[PDB]
Amino acid sequence: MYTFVVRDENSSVYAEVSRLLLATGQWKRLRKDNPRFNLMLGERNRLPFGRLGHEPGLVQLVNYYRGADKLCRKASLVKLIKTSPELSCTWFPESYVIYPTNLTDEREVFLAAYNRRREGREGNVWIALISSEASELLDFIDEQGQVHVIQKYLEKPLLLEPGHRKFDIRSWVLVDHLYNIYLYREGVLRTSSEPYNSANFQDKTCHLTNHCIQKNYGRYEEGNEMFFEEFNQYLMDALNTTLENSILLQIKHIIRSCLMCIEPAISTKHLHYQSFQLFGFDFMVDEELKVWLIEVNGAPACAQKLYAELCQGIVDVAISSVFPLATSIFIKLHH
Amino acid sequence: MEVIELNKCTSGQSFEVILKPPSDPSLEEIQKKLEAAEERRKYQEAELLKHLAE
Amino acid sequence: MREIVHIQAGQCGNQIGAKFWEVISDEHGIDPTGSYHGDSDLQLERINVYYNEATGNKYVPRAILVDLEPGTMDSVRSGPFGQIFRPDNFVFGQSGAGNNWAKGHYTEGAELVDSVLDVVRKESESCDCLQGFQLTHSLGGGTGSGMGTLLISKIREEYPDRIMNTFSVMPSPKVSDTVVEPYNATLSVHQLVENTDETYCIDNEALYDICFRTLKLTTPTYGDLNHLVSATMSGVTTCLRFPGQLNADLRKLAVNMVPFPRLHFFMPGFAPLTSRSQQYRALTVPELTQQMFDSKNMMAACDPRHGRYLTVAAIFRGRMSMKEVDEQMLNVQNKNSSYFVEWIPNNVKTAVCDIPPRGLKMSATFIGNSTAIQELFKRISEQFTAMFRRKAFLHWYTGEGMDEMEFTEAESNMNDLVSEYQQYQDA
Amino acid sequence: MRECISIHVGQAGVQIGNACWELYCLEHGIQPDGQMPSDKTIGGGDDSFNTFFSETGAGKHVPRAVFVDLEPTVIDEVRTGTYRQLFHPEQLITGKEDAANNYARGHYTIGKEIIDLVLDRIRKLADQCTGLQGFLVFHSFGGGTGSGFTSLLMERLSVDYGKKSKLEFSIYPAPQVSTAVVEPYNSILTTHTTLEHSDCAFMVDNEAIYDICRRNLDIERPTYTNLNRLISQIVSSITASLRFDGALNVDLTEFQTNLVPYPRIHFPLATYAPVISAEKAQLSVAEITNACFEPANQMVKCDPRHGKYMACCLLYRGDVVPKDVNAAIATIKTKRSIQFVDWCPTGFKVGINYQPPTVVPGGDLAKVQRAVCMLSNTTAIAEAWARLDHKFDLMYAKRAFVHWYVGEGMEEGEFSEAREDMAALEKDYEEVGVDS
Ligand SMILES: Nc1nc2c(ncn2[C@@H]2O[C@H](COP(=O)(O)OP(=O)(O)OP(=O)(O)O)[C@@H](O)[C@H]2O)c(=O)[nH]1
Ligand SMILES: Nc1ncnc2c1ncn2[C@@H]1O[C@H](COP(=O)(O)OP(=O)(O)CP(=O)(O)O)[C@@H](O)[C@H]1O
Ligand SMILES: Nc1nc2c(ncn2[C@@H]2O[C@H](COP(=O)(O)OP(=O)(O)O)[C@@H](O)[C@H]2O)c(=O)[nH]1
Ligand SMILES: [Ca+2]
Ligand SMILES: [Ca+2]
Ligand SMILES: [Ca+2]
Ligand SMILES: [Mg+2]
Ligand SMILES: [Mg+2]
Repeated sequence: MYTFVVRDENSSVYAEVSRLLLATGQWKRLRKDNPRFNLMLGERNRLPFGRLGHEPGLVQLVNYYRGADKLCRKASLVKLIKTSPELSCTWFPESYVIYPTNLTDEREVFLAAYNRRREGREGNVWIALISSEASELLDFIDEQGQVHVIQKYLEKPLLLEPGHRKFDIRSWVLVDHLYNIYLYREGVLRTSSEPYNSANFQDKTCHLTNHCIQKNYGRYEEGNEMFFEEFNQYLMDALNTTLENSILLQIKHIIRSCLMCIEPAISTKHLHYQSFQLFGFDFMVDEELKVWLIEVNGAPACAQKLYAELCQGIVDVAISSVFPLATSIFIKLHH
Repeated sequence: MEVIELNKCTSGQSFEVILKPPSDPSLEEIQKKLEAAEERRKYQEAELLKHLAE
Repeated sequence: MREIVHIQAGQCGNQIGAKFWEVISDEHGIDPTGSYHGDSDLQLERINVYYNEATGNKYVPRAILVDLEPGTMDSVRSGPFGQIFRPDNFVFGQSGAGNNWAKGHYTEGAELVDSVLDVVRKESESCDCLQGFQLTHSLGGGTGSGMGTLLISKIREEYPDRIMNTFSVMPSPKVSDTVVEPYNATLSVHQLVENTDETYCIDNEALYDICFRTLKLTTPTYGDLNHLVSATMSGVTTCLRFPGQLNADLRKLAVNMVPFPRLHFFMPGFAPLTSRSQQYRALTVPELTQQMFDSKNMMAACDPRHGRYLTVAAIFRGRMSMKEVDEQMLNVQNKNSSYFVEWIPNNVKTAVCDIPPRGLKMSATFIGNSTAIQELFKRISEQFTAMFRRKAFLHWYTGEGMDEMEFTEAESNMNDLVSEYQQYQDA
Repeated sequence: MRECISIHVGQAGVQIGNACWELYCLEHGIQPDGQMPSDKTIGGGDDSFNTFFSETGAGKHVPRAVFVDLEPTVIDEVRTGTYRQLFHPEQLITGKEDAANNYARGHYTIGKEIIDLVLDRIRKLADQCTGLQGFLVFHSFGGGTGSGFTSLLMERLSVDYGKKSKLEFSIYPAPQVSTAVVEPYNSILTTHTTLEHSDCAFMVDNEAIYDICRRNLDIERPTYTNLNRLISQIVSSITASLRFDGALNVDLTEFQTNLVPYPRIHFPLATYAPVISAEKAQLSVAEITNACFEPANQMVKCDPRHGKYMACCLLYRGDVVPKDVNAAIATIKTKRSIQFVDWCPTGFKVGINYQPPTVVPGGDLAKVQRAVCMLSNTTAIAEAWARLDHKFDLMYAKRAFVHWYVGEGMEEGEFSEAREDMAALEKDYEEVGVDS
């Protein structure tokens, strides 16, 4: 009889996972502060990693990699890609980290590249707000307070037809305790219902493809979400190519590069406790069918349609692999 | 990258390699503590003996 | 060398006390004459804890025998190991206590108590470093209950910095002598709550049920019940009698088992349950571990699943794999972690002794501080109140000068004890 | 030459003391009867080994050590053991009854009645020193004597020997071999009291040593004898520089200078390699140096990758030359996560002793041609404080077992004052170790 505890009631993913564990009858849920657990579905912040792996007679597993925030924090991701010999790449938009005036920092470096754009008469649209003036951006950062990241806004994205629609690709990636990298075969496209506008950047509604902001909603596809089977068919009909060739190869490449980079820092191969984690990679595709990494989410939600399959997959290769009970939905990105 | 202060002898040797440059209570007080605790013990024992006498 | 002074009072106290000395004398290789004839060196390593030494290498139990009537102590002296006891340590009266707490505590017992304290004093003055006292007695009678608790109070007065430990037999209507037993028990519990550090609660109800159901004894006698008691007492004192790291003395045991001063009443347990009927098949370590935690092996007639474990001490005896012992002990805690308080980390401690008890290749003894023990006190409290509300049988006590208010106070304190257990059961 | 006095307190301190001095005798060629054939200066001298051993006119080399326990059982085994002739009775101090795993009992009640006797016996050893460096104090965190009396002794040593350094070898409590439930209490109480009186403390987690003995020595259920022989090897690696000719850590103050930039943060993490079973029928400099950054070889299980280094020292014994070390370090640096604080240089202080580690004949440890002990002051060791403080908080919130301490004359407020000091300590590690 395996045991586990829950310390994130707000996780839609692991609320489903814990439900499946109970359905097996071989898993029992304990109170939050009960130390005698095999599995910990931890909290998003201040997870007590230092207290794990010190219970004799217990193999302990946690659903988060300590140090993965380096990849999942926007300010950290930029620092990571720039300062890592393995990463410093063509698949990440030009980015700089900016600290407010009242709060080292690369502001004079960002303006250095800003000059080439304006004195080159090319694309000089950037995103924090999406403005073409560095003044309107910096004045916005100092006014907020928190640390913001300045990134080149891809002005020429791939547009869905009909509708001239902008989109982003979400990929779910599970990394187990052996640091096997598993890409869920089912991804999702978060689409904009409004037509893409080139002139007015003030209307961030069509530019931002967040599901919450979108919610013209549900006109084309249900819930402003296009899945891979439909999107593949689109690419075959419109561009005479497949999703695997034009996009997924790049996606699998980027995921490998990012996760293999930080592997020696976060691996629990010889640790007194073991980790796995579900990641949410967000991608951007331009008109030349080139894939750009936007960000990595450490605590991602899933598509309502895909919760049942993904969460079961998490139980099978990440949890039951460590705790065996008495084809695959994942693509193993080997290394 | 840089080995400095190499000292050698028959028993062995020692050195330093740098990879990157940088970027009380008195005796009386103690006795006072010990005596304060002793008296608290004495007080508790006295209360017990008083209770038992009752 | 930390000497313990043993005291046994009343009929029950002397009968389980005698049996106890009989059992551990055999374990330590001491014959009824008092001469050593064992083979292992481990037997004599810590024999000073319970035995004094006389010239000619004679070993005399540091035991004091007390009763307000000579009957039971006459039988002890005629018993198998009757000659091993120091004749000076027999302190007895003639009047008896008539199953009356007041007689033991206030009238008949008060006349004899100084004589006992004289013997206690003489034994203590011969101790290099006395660690404390252990008392065997019942709570349902007069001498063991009344005079026994009077002795404890007077011993605490003279030796306030020593550990007081008791094996206290709790009354049950299933195995009852008189109807005033809940009175005597409640009055005694009041005393034990304030004046002992450790009390092993030995329930006659549990002893009866074990003999009847598990041991298949159709009509168990006190002898059958005492067979279980002596086996349990042997187990719980194992760490005191043989070299070891865990709970090797009375104070270290109390520090590990008692988180709150009033909550010091322990549920003892033993495996395998044997009839006074030899066993040929030795139990595996998982079997010993599973049975020792089973309610059917508890000596307090309380269901530990109805409460929570504050602290647990486990003692495995015999030649076995300590690795397998650790694995099995951790397994019990991990499967049933809901029954162990989380606000006391690692509250389960395990010890292993190489010397098994007679007739067994291995055994396990369980000592638990569970909040489920409140069921025992609630049982007594209800039996108490049923009579006291009608003031039934009270004249036996007021006739000895006691007032009703003393009964009310005793009842109030025991009820408080119950609520304190419930408090930490919901903590 | 400057002398060092060792002080062993409580069962853990004493039993580890015997393991260490037994090992010392084997390393220096000292026979159990105190004789040392290779010592030509009879009944005197100022060699490096004289830091730990004094000499009598009869050619006997006796340890500059005092053994103190509130119970006679453990030290009595020293009085009748194989190395009984090594010590003289004045060095071996025993009380009548112990502190019963109660800090308050060891510190206040029993400590008060025996502290002057202990200090006087120490004074006798110090009077025989031409130039005393200071003291090495061996004790457990969880024991009543190890926690309670040690803290009192450390206070009194600071008064009697203000200029002298004080080093600690402390046994951090682990449930697998623990014998008390209140050990977190004792740990915090003694850490609070000893904190300002200790210049450098090497914590050893019994959990770490336990698992190493199982994993690497194939011992199913490790005993104290198993644990202590491994511990004594680590202790020997740390003190070898004081006992042998060398240029690194040849003095007690150097430990503080090289490992402790900030006084309160004086708990260096020790890592040792290789640990090879004697029953099993040779690792290079690169391999054993790489093992120094494996949590499975550390004296305290924690993750240095998620902390910062303030200082690092490499102590090699055996067939090792500087070229091998530098090549090894160069490879490791580009292979692992080694972050130093900004205000400290990123580097290693290396010490090599050509004499390979000595093992006890018929022991569990195999003879190796080269070994290494890494001492690194990393903020990751604060994980051990966090674990300990959490267990403290769980019990103290209910005031569990507190009456045992108050009963000995200690005030309840000392608990909170001790816990607040630990909270401050955890904050100190946070500021030094984390970015934001
Ligand atoms: N490594 C090691 N740890 C030990 C040894 N003896 C005891 N310990 C540990 O130290 C703690 C027990 O404290 P002790 O040192 O035995 O207690 P003490 O210092 O004698 O103090 P008292 O309470 O008076 O007995 C537990 O965590 C034990 O696991 C030993 O020989 N080696
Ligand atoms: N450089 C860029 N070029 C084009 N679009 C961009 C962009 N940077 C961000 N976006 C748009 O912003 C949207 C969401 O931004 P982002 O995901 O960084 O915010 P967020 O992290 O608060 C949402 P979540 O983390 O939950 O996925 C994306 O759908 C994308 O279309
Ligand atoms: N287990 C056990 N219980 C006993 C024995 N003798 C008496 N009792 C119980 O003890 C209570 C009677 O007290 P008793 O010791 O006879 O009175 P005392 O001699 O005045 O102390 C009743 O609850 C009996 O069931 C015995 O030998 N064994
Ligand atoms: Ca009379
Ligand atoms: Ca008299
Ligand atoms: Ca000499
Ligand atoms: Mg009777
Ligand atoms: Mg001790």
